[PDB]
Amino acid sequence: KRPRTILTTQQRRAFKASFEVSSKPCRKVRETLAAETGLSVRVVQVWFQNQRAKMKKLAR
DNA sequence: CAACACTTAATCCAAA
DNA sequence: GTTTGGATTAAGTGTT
Repeated sequence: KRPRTILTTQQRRAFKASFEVSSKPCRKVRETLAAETGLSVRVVQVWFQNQRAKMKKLAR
């Protein structure tokens, strides 16, 4: 395994913000989010994946 | 169709 | 001695 991630507020601010606009960001966006936050692209993809399921279950 | 790309639902697993 | 979410795995779908 690889070590798991922890986020700056400024970084989470960034992710939470972009999710406000598309729940399903395309790759060229994910790419920008990586550069912005200094993170890997995969992390971006899974954070969106995880916050998506979080919401589908609340609306049950 | 070949050849990859991406989602979804469920789960593992460690940090909080 | 519970709650939160990040990462992983095995099902799907979608794009080109």
